[PDB]
Amino acid sequence: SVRGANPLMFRANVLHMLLEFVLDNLYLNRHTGFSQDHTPFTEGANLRS
Amino acid sequence: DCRISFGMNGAAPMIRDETGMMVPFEGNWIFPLALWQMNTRYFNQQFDA
Amino acid sequence: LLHADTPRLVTWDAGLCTSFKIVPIVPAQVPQDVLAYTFFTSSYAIQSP
Amino acid sequence: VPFMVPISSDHDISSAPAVQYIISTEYNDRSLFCTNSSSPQTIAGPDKH
Amino acid sequence: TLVAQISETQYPVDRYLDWIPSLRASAATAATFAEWVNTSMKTAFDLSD
Repeated sequence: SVRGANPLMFRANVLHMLLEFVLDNLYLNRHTGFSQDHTPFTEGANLRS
Repeated sequence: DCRISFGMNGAAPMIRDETGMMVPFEGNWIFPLALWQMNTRYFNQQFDA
Repeated sequence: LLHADTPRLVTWDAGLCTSFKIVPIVPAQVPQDVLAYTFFTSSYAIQSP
Repeated sequence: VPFMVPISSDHDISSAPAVQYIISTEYNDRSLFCTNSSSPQTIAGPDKH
Repeated sequence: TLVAQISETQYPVDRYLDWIPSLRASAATAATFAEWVNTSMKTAFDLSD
């Protein structure tokens, strides 16, 4: 069945899933730049772009 | 934090105090310009009349 | 032995550091027979978080 | 003489301003037979069984 | 002397226009300000360098 899955394989699958969840997130957070807020919504904070 | 609440079934609409009191659209208020700027459209609509 | 593919270690992300997103399942009840549309922020094209 | 009177409703409804200029001196709504005659009850506006 | 009146600097000067609203200039903001204070002086003294 295409709509179905075998339960005894659940853990195996979930595990591998988490493994990719990690692999796919292995990056360094890069810094971009800002601009001061020209409105009064915030007290002149620096919003990242 | 000047959240406004609409009047239901005849009751008058009300805006929130600085003290945390909901008052009706009448009397003498004190608004720092900013407030209007942040909510130009909404305030214009609710208060004008 | 002479030359093994070298792994790609350094990678950068300029976007948001999140893996969860909030999604709409059932649309809002607007317009409706009780709350006048002039109440909802969405009616003023206000962008929400 | 022209009078501007509200439509009675049978369910919670938001509220909104209304500017009037003419009212009578004594009851004159005896012409009224019934409101929301087919609903279980009139919640806002003149209620008359 | 000027810039110190729109940003938070520890330069001792008499502030006479503090009643005129102003945000707390960020480096970026202050900079552009300076550029005017700059060009205005140049064009006033006929400087081109």
